[PDB]
Amino acid sequence: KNHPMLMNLLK
Amino acid sequence: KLSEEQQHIIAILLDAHHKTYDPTYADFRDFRPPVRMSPLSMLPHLADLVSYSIQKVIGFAKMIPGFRDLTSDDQIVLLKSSAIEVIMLLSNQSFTMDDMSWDCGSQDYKYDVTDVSKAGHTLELIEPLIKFQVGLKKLNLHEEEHVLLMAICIVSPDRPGVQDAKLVEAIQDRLSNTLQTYIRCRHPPPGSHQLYAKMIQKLADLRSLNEEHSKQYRSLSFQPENSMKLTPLVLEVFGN
Ligand SMILES: CCC(O)(CC)CS[C@@H](C)C1=CC[C@H]2/C(=C/C=C3C[C@@H](O)C(=CCO)[C@H](O)C3)CCC[C@]12C
Repeated sequence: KNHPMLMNLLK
Repeated sequence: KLSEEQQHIIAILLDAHHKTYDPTYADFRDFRPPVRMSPLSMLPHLADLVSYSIQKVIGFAKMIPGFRDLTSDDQIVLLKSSAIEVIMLLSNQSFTMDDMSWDCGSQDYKYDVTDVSKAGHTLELIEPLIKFQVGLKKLNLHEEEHVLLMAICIVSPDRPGVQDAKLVEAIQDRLSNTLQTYIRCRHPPPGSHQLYAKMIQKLADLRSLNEEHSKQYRSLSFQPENSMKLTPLVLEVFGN
């Protein structure tokens, strides 16, 4: 939830 | 007694570790230079070290069997809360009992209590952190147990904000049982005595360190001029 960079690194 | 799946799980975690941890620490040269003198002179360097290590923690978590099956929001929750704990675990590899410091290849990249203090932290964190590093070192874990412990730390269902806790717990259980069986079959005595229980205790210790760290991080980050020295990923992950 509002973690662009964390989610981008997760994908 | 270690099944094919459990030997598979271990091989994967070991490989994931090797691809995400560089023992030559070559990349440290990319960080903002360490400054030892006096006021927060180590914050930019260590902040970059942490940010870098979060990226490695993330890369590791993704290769944990079953971690991918979680929702992205659960993945986020698990990584946000465990990251600092996994980094502390990872750092035990560079930590030497010789001088109670983290020795990463050279003198500039050798970190001690005074370096951590010059990152804005007090003994209230640093004392138990070293206490933790020493006691973890004393366990002399096989590398197999090291990577299993890190995976288990990441996939904890009781983390705040977890939704599918049942699914998280099932993933972790499969990892715990893999660890427990590994110790029985592969870790000889006396080193295997109460080893699982001690490793679990370390996870409790990490929760405590995580709590103290958060408190001191909120203090340091509370001031914009220090918050200014961190990195965007560190703010995103250690932030709200
Ligand atoms: C700058 C303030 C901040 O709170 C972050 C916002 C961290 S300071 C303190 C709490 C802390 C925790 C991990 C410790 C250390 C980690 C060492 C590592 C080196 C190596 O073992 C490593 C390599 C990855 O390639 C680990 O990930 C991290 C030693 C120094 C002190 C470090 C940074």
